[PDB]
Parts: sequence; structure tokens; C-alpha cells
Amino acid sequence: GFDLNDFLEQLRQMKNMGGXXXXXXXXXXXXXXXXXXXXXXDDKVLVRMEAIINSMTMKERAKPEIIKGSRKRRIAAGCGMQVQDVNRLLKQFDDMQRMMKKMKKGGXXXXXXXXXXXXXXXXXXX
Amino acid sequence: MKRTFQPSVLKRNRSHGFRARMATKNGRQVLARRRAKGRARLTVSK
Amino acid sequence: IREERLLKVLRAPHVSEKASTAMEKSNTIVLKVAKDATKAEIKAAVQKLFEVEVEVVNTLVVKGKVKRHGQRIGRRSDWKKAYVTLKEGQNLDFV
Amino acid sequence: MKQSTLALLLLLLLLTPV
Amino acid sequence: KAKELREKSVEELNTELLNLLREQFNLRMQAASGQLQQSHLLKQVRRDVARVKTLLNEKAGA
RNA sequence: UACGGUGCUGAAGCAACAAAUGCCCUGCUUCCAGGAAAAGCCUCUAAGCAUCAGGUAACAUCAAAUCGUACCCCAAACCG
RNA sequence: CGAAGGUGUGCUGUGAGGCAUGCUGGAGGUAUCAGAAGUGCGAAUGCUGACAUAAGUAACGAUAAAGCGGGUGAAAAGCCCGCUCGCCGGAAGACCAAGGGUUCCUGUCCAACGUUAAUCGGGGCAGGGUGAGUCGACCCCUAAGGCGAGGCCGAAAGGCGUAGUCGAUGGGAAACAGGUUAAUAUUCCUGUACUUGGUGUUACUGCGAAGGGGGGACGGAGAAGGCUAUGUUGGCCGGGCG
RNA sequence: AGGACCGAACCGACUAAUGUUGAAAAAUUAGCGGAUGACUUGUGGCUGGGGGUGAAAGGCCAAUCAAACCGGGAGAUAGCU
RNA sequence: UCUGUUUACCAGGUCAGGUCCGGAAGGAAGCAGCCAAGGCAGA
Ligand SMILES: [Mg+2]
Ligand SMILES: [Mg+2]
Ligand SMILES: [Mg+2]
Ligand SMILES: [Mg+2]
Ligand SMILES: [Mg+2]
Ligand SMILES: [Mg+2]
Ligand SMILES: [Mg+2]
Ligand SMILES: [Mg+2]
Ligand SMILES: [Mg+2]
Ligand SMILES: [Mg+2]
Ligand SMILES: [Mg+2]
Ligand SMILES: [Mg+2]
Ligand SMILES: [Mg+2]
Ligand SMILES: [Mg+2]
Ligand SMILES: [Mg+2]
Ligand SMILES: [Mg+2]
Ligand SMILES: [Mg+2]
Ligand SMILES: [Mg+2]
Ligand SMILES: [Mg+2]
Ligand SMILES: [Mg+2]
Ligand SMILES: [Mg+2]
Ligand SMILES: [Mg+2]
Ligand SMILES: [Mg+2]
Ligand SMILES: [Mg+2]
Ligand SMILES: [Mg+2]
Ligand SMILES: [Mg+2]
Ligand SMILES: [Mg+2]
Ligand SMILES: [Mg+2]
Ligand SMILES: [Mg+2]
Ligand SMILES: [Mg+2]
Ligand SMILES: [Mg+2]
Ligand SMILES: [Mg+2]
Ligand SMILES: [Mg+2]
Ligand SMILES: [Mg+2]
Ligand SMILES: [Mg+2]
Ligand SMILES: [Mg+2]
Ligand SMILES: [Mg+2]
Ligand SMILES: [Mg+2]
Ligand SMILES: [Mg+2]
Ligand SMILES: [Mg+2]
Ligand SMILES: [Mg+2]
Ligand SMILES: [Mg+2]
Ligand SMILES: [Mg+2]
Ligand SMILES: [Mg+2]
Ligand SMILES: [Mg+2]
Ligand SMILES: [Mg+2]
Ligand SMILES: [Mg+2]
Ligand SMILES: [Mg+2]
Ligand SMILES: [Mg+2]
Ligand SMILES: [Mg+2]
Ligand SMILES: [Mg+2]
Ligand SMILES: [Mg+2]
Ligand SMILES: [Mg+2]
Ligand SMILES: [Mg+2]
Ligand SMILES: [Mg+2]
Ligand SMILES: [Mg+2]
Ligand SMILES: [Mg+2]
Ligand SMILES: [Mg+2]
Ligand SMILES: [Mg+2]
Ligand SMILES: [Mg+2]
Ligand SMILES: [Mg+2]
Ligand SMILES: [Mg+2]
Ligand SMILES: [Mg+2]
Ligand SMILES: [Mg+2]
Ligand SMILES: [Mg+2]
Ligand SMILES: [Mg+2]
Ligand SMILES: [Mg+2]
Ligand SMILES: [Mg+2]
Ligand SMILES: [Mg+2]
Repeated sequence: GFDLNDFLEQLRQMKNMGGXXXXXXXXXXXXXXXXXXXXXXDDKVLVRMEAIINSMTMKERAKPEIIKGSRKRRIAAGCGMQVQDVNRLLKQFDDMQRMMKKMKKGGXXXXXXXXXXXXXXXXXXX
Repeated sequence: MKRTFQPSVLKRNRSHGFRARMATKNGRQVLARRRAKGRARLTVSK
Repeated sequence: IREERLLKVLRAPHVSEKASTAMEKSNTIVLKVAKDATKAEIKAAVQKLFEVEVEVVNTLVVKGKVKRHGQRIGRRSDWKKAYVTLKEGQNLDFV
Repeated sequence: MKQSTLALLLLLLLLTPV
Repeated sequence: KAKELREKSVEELNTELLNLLREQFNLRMQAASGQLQQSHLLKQVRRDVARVKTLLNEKAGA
């Protein structure tokens, strides 16, 4: 299936090619609903991302749900960073694992057609 | 078994429907009492 | 028909997979239109405002749902959807 | 291609708005 | 506005009425697609229409 | 082939017999308890109108609105 | 520098009570003497609310029935997929009217709802879905019946009814076969039709009604003659030699 | 031919058992009566309480009937508890 | 004691990536991978 080794590969392949002005322009469908400026700083987020993924042992990378409080302490200590960044990175891998399972079960055109952008009420951003 | 209320819209309306109340003196008095008691819906319509 | 009326009938293009597929396959567009608008009005209106030639217009009426917001029970206002068929040599402008 | 662009788009993109 | 409009004839009034409507329609078409940023636009135009008609009317009555 | 489907092609496509409560039948035969109405429809004229108006045929043309249309209906959606 | 209340304790009166203080509480209380009461609760098969008891008992709604592998998943007797097995089959299948009103389809969610569990649902939230000249209503026409200009009748309101106008469960123009959607189709699409009007053209020509006539127009029972729907067999066609 | 016979749909409701805080405020199971008619069933309409309607049981009139239900007179009246 | 393989952080060494100090020179703590090493085995 999908692992943080496969996310390691997706990430050292994506930190090579990627930019935030070539990625926020290839879509004008979610550059109208979300602010055109909310992309990221790609170099920093993918260098932190590759740092945090590299700090992992091979059994924590191949199986991402065995990572708990002590392991996040240690991933924060080896890459010299915050337990909160490690947290929200295990959370983005959680969502993209969710989405590659939803591309796996349903066809590429049914999981690209039923994808939804939302407003809590129809007024802009509110 | 066969219970009392067997619904039919037509019957419902020709009986207690608004115009059927606008038929008679006592219809119009029921409507008065109803507005005076500040009823949400006077008759059954829709 | 008068123009001050035509401008007031077409609310907004309705989007969907159904709509899309009709556009591609059947050369049809889908519109949220004034609830009271009639096939004649709609025909004339799209023919004028969008400068295209219409073949025929089929209309239906969406019944609003009934939703709960913070326990109160509301009802979305109903509306009229219209599938408008364009003659085959007609290309689609969006202004 | 198809799964390369559907990966890459939804990845950089849905990394962004959530 | 509304003085500037009081100073135009019945003819030019209806002309600007029409143009105002075209503008409003076009607007709500854009906003329909989500291709419109400025919402305040709507409420300007719509109000403006009123101005116009209310002038036409007082030219018709007196 | 995303294993969901999509694409192209595609044989033979008959005879007998059986047979309804369905169709011929708003028929037919018979009985007494003797079996709705009004429009469209076909025709007659009156008032009228007469190379006008109007009627019939063929060809062309335009029109045919408005609402219902999902789903449940021997039921977990209806009356209990 | 801690009121009312709440809650312990101490002291005191013959009693209804009083006084003091520990904790709680976090802004109000009130001597004295008067005045006025919605002034004192254990009962009323009293009223409202809360919580016990029986009791972790009876029950989990037809005795048509399940079993296994795999999937997902925090967790699978119930979900999904597969192989078996069992039940309905003049219904427990298919299509409508009545009535309901979004229960339909797709994502998504598992607190409450589901007499259990729930990853499931007619449950929650979001989105999507209902395409007509020929289906039905609308409309043309009347039945029973309703309403009823005038009119007759009546202490008053009102009662009856004419001319009329409404009223279907009945009469009145016409579309079928195939293809398609995650969810509509005689409506979309492909093909082939048909109907009644408006306008014109032509040819021809007595046209006209709220009036006359015909038609629409009609029971029960029975008989059995002609067919079809439809099915079986053969033939044909493709496959199978298990 | 027939308020003829035998028997399903349909209509009923004779006997038994079950059930009786029911699966259900009148049912289920097993049998039983009529089943071309004084039959049954749909949609609509009419009959209003000192009244209706009754192949007549004081039956039925929205699970209410020897005088329906709803509001009013009304805090009826209660030598009774 | 050779070879087969096991043990995230919290025994050791190398410590990539990344991160701290510095303008720069360079250091530094150290996660992963590897080797000790500790589990369990072929001899
Ligand atoms: Mg009924
Ligand atoms: Mg069409
Ligand atoms: Mg329609
Ligand atoms: Mg509203
Ligand atoms: Mg094929
Ligand atoms: Mg028969
Ligand atoms: Mg039959
Ligand atoms: Mg339909
Ligand atoms: Mg349907
Ligand atoms: Mg039935
Ligand atoms: Mg059924
Ligand atoms: Mg069924
Ligand atoms: Mg005190
Ligand atoms: Mg006080
Ligand atoms: Mg106190
Ligand atoms: Mg204190
Ligand atoms: Mg105190
Ligand atoms: Mg305190
Ligand atoms: Mg005082
Ligand atoms: Mg006090
Ligand atoms: Mg006193
Ligand atoms: Mg008292
Ligand atoms: Mg006592
Ligand atoms: Mg008691
Ligand atoms: Mg309370
Ligand atoms: Mg107990
Ligand atoms: Mg016991
Ligand atoms: Mg026991
Ligand atoms: Mg019991
Ligand atoms: Mg038990
Ligand atoms: Mg059960
Ligand atoms: Mg299993
Ligand atoms: Mg659970
Ligand atoms: Mg299993
Ligand atoms: Mg089971
Ligand atoms: Mg199965
Ligand atoms: Mg069987
Ligand atoms: Mg309905
Ligand atoms: Mg709902
Ligand atoms: Mg469903
Ligand atoms: Mg439960
Ligand atoms: Mg679902
Ligand atoms: Mg639901
Ligand atoms: Mg018809
Ligand atoms: Mg009459
Ligand atoms: Mg009068
Ligand atoms: Mg009358
Ligand atoms: Mg009529
Ligand atoms: Mg009818
Ligand atoms: Mg008819
Ligand atoms: Mg369907
Ligand atoms: Mg006649
Ligand atoms: Mg007839
Ligand atoms: Mg006869
Ligand atoms: Mg045949
Ligand atoms: Mg062969
Ligand atoms: Mg007998
Ligand atoms: Mg019955
Ligand atoms: Mg029986
Ligand atoms: Mg019997
Ligand atoms: Mg018999
Ligand atoms: Mg009858
Ligand atoms: Mg009496
Ligand atoms: Mg009385
Ligand atoms: Mg009787
Ligand atoms: Mg009763
Ligand atoms: Mg009485
Ligand atoms: Mg009393
Ligand atoms: Mg009195």
C-alpha cells in the first residue's frame, strides 16, 4: 500500500521539482475559493519534511501508526525541531494516505470528480 | 385493523379548506376566533 | 417580447456532472432561471443575450430541500432549471 | 501523466488549504 | 448622484436604465461563476436602477 | 482496461402445434328487474352576408403554453 | 477585614426558636418598635419535577436458516465481495392510482435514532437528481350534488330555487422501437411517425346558431366461432464431448 | 333458467387453542359460512345531536352513544367523602 | 569463538539528511543507515 517510505520518495521527488508560483497557478478552481497566497514556502517545508522523514527508523517509516509520544520526542530531537511540526507532518501524511486510499478504491476520475471545496455559510470566507 | 383516518386531500380541502370556511357565517367566525388566538395556520392548505 | 424582461429571466448557469455531460454529448447548456419564466421567454432570452441559436428548451422545477440549522427547521426556496438545446453549429461563449 | 498529475496536484494543493 | 440624473431627459433616462440592467445582469453572471470579487458592485447597481425608475416615475406623474 | 467497464465486430433469426379470463365483442342469442347525461363530431337551415366573409383539397410555414414527472406503494416511506 | 443561602459544631429558652462560630459562598442583609399578610404542610387514589423499587429480572416483534473464505476497519455473527445453503414465486416479484414529501443517488460521519454490535441504514452533514405538441393534470362536456343574478320565503342571521355557473369516479385530438445516466426517460439521444390549430399560396366554391335532426348512448345472463398474447417441440445457429 | 349446487380471489366471522403489562386498544393458527347476488369494492355526494340512520341489536354516528364532540353559562349543585 | 539473522528514544563509535553558535573560519547535540553490542539460532 502507502507508507512514509513511499512518502519519503514522493517527498525527495517533490522537493526537486516543486515551487509554490508553478503549483498555485496550474489551478484557478481552488485559487478563487482559498486565498491565492496560502500555498507555502516550498523549500523550507520540504527541507523540514525530508529532515523529519529521514530522522525516522525504517520500521517507523514503513509503519507510521507506531509513532507515539516518545517517538515524536525523538524525531523532534534528531532533526532539531518542534514536536508540533512532527505532529502536523504525521497529520499531512495521514490526509494524503487517506487520499491515496481514496484514489486506490475509487477510480482516478470518480475521486477527482467528487472532491469538494466548502463554505460554513455561502457568504465569502464565513 | 381499518382505523378511522383514511387520508384524501380532496375531501380534506372541500371539508375544512379555507374557501369552505369562507362559505358560511360560522366559517367566517371560526376564522375570526383563529386570527384572534393568533394561530399559525388557520385552515389546512398545503 | 421586451428586452427589459429578457435581462431579468436568467439567474445563473447551473453546474454539475450531469450538466457538463449534456454540454459535451448533446450540445446543451443548463440554467437556473426565473421561477416564473416560460419556455418562450427563455428561448428568446438566450438567443439574444448570448447571441446563439436555440433549437428547443425543456424546463423542470427543483423542489427545495428541508434542512435543520441549529435545531430550527428551514426550507430552501424552490427554483426552475432549464436545459437549453443549441443548434449543432453553435459554439458556446461565456461572458 | 494521469496519476503523476493527479498525485502532484492534489498533493501540493490539498497540502495547502486544509 | 441623483441630481445628475434629474437633469437628463426621459429618453436618456431609459437609455441608462437599459445599460444599467445589462451591467447588473452581466455582473450577477460573473458572481454566478465565482469569477466576481467585488460584491459591493451588485448592491450599487441594483440601487442605482431604483434611482432611475423613481425619476422616470416622477416625470410621468408630473 | 482505473477490473468498475469502454471499444470494434456479431452467427441464425424459421416451421408446426397448443392456447387464454386478452382481442373481433358497445357484436350475437335470450331474459326482465327494461338498463346516465352533455360536449367534440356529421348534416339542416334562421338571423345575416354575398366577386367580401366562409367552406373543401394539396404544398409550404409557425405554434402546441402552464404545472406533475425523483422515490415508496401486498410497505421499515401510506392508515395503525 | 466576606452579606443572603448552603453545611457542621458549640451555647441558650417551657416551646414555636434564638445567639455564636469552622468550612462553603461571593453581594447583599437588617436591629428596635410599629403595620400588612399569597405567613408556617406529611397525608387530600393532591399537582409539577427528580430519583428509587421489583431487577440487571421479563423481553429484543412471526420456527423462511444459515455456513465458510477474502475485504475494509479501533474493533466484523449483522457491512461489502465470492462459493455454497434455505425461503417467496397469483408474491414475500414487476408497474401505477391514493397518501407521503426527498425517504432517491453519491461522498462523508457514528454522539443520539436502529430493541444488540455497526465500518451499515429509510439515522447526521454536504453535494447531486425529477427534461414531454402525443403520459397525467390543466382545458372542452355534463352525473349525483353544490353555489345561485333576479324571485318566492322567513323575529334577525337565514331557508328554498330559476337563469346560470361549478362539480369526475364517466365522454372529448394524436408515439412507438432501440440506445444511454452513479440516480430521469413513451420526456434526452438515434430512427421512423402522427394530431389539432394560426398564417399564406393555389384550386374550387353557399357560408352562417345559444335553434332542428343524427351520433356519441350505454343492462344482465349465456353461447361458441375466428385470432393473438403466450408457451412447448422440431428445424436452424453458436458452442459442448464433459 | 336459478337470491341452485361444489370450490379459490373476494366478503364474512361459527368452534378450539394461543395471546390477556399482546406481534395487535379485538389479532394469529387450525378448521368453518356465502361466493351471479337482498353480492362485493373504488372515487365522489347527501342525511347533524330534543337530530340523523337502523333487514331493529338501543345498533351506528372518528378506538367516545338510553341522546356525539368542542367552547361557553360555570368556581352549576353536592344534608356526601 | 566464525556464519545466519534480530534490538525505535532513553548502552557505544561513525554519524548522511536536517538543526543550534559564527559575517567567515569552522565547530556542536545528534535522529536514520552501517559496525560493535545485547536477543535467538547453524557449528
Ligand atoms: Mg382513502
Ligand atoms: Mg424536445
Ligand atoms: Mg415539464
Ligand atoms: Mg422560504
Ligand atoms: Mg458487444
Ligand atoms: Mg374475468
Ligand atoms: Mg380480468
Ligand atoms: Mg419519470
Ligand atoms: Mg419512476
Ligand atoms: Mg393491498
Ligand atoms: Mg410489493
Ligand atoms: Mg417490494
Ligand atoms: Mg455571618
Ligand atoms: Mg430577603
Ligand atoms: Mg449563613
Ligand atoms: Mg469563611
Ligand atoms: Mg455564612
Ligand atoms: Mg471564594
Ligand atoms: Mg424593615
Ligand atoms: Mg432574616
Ligand atoms: Mg408583626
Ligand atoms: Mg398558603
Ligand atoms: Mg395532618
Ligand atoms: Mg398508585
Ligand atoms: Mg427543570
Ligand atoms: Mg436494579
Ligand atoms: Mg425474579
Ligand atoms: Mg427467570
Ligand atoms: Mg411477554
Ligand atoms: Mg428470557
Ligand atoms: Mg427480529
Ligand atoms: Mg466472514
Ligand atoms: Mg463502537
Ligand atoms: Mg469476517
Ligand atoms: Mg443473522
Ligand atoms: Mg452474501
Ligand atoms: Mg419454495
Ligand atoms: Mg402524490
Ligand atoms: Mg432526511
Ligand atoms: Mg439508499
Ligand atoms: Mg446501537
Ligand atoms: Mg452511504
Ligand atoms: Mg440518509
Ligand atoms: Mg391523453
Ligand atoms: Mg344541476
Ligand atoms: Mg337574491
Ligand atoms: Mg340553493
Ligand atoms: Mg363546467
Ligand atoms: Mg378522470
Ligand atoms: Mg378521459
Ligand atoms: Mg430508478
Ligand atoms: Mg342533439
Ligand atoms: Mg359510458
Ligand atoms: Mg342487449
Ligand atoms: Mg401465434
Ligand atoms: Mg455442434
Ligand atoms: Mg348452501
Ligand atoms: Mg375489505
Ligand atoms: Mg381463518
Ligand atoms: Mg372459505
Ligand atoms: Mg360454496
Ligand atoms: Mg357498485
Ligand atoms: Mg333528549
Ligand atoms: Mg341541546
Ligand atoms: Mg344493516
Ligand atoms: Mg365508536
Ligand atoms: Mg343531545
Ligand atoms: Mg365543581
Ligand atoms: Mg349560574
